[PDB]
Amino acid sequence: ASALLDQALELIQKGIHPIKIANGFDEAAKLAISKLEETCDDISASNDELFRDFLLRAAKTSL
Amino acid sequence: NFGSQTPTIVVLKEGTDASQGKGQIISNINACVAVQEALKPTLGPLGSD
Repeated sequence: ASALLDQALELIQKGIHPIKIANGFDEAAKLAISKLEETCDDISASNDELFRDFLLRAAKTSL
Repeated sequence: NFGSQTPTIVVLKEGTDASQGKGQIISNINACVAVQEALKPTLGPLGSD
């Protein structure tokens, strides 16, 4: 959120209205979510033995 | 007669605001224009908060 705010400081200096700034991130955020939803793969096809390993992948990431 | 001072009787209480002149109703308009200035840029979709 600070990164969006820091980059917005330079655009306020150029004289862009804040609503056009806010609408730009809203269209960009949904566009990025729409792309990342396509590229990620599903893990439900694997059995329970490999599904336990995916939790170990995320468990070691969070700890 | 009961006192050497003889205080002059004020009509209203002490601390009451001023009265008729030039600029009484204009101050009320300027007071409304002051509050109106705060709500001025909040109009329309391209406004502010």
